[PDB]
Amino acid sequence: ASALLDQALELIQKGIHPIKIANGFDEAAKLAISKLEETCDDISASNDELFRDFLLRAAKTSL
Amino acid sequence: NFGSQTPTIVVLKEGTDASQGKGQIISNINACVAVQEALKPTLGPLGSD
Repeated sequence: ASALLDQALELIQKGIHPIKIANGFDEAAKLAISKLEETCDDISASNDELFRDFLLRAAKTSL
Repeated sequence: NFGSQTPTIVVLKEGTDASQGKGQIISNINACVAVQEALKPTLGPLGSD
């Protein structure tokens, strides 16, 4: 959120209205979510033995 | 007669605001224009908060 705010400081200096700034991130955020939803793969096809390993992948990431 | 001072009787209480002149109703308009200035840029979709 600070990164969006820091980059917005330079655009306020150029004289862009804040609503056009806010609408730009809203269209960009949904566009990025729409792309990342396509590229990620599903893990439900694997059995329970490999599904336990995916939790170990995320468990070691969070700890 | 009961006192050497003889205080002059004020009509209203002490601390009451001023009265008729030039600029009484204009101050009320300027007071409304002051509050109106705060709500001025909040109009329309391209406004502010």
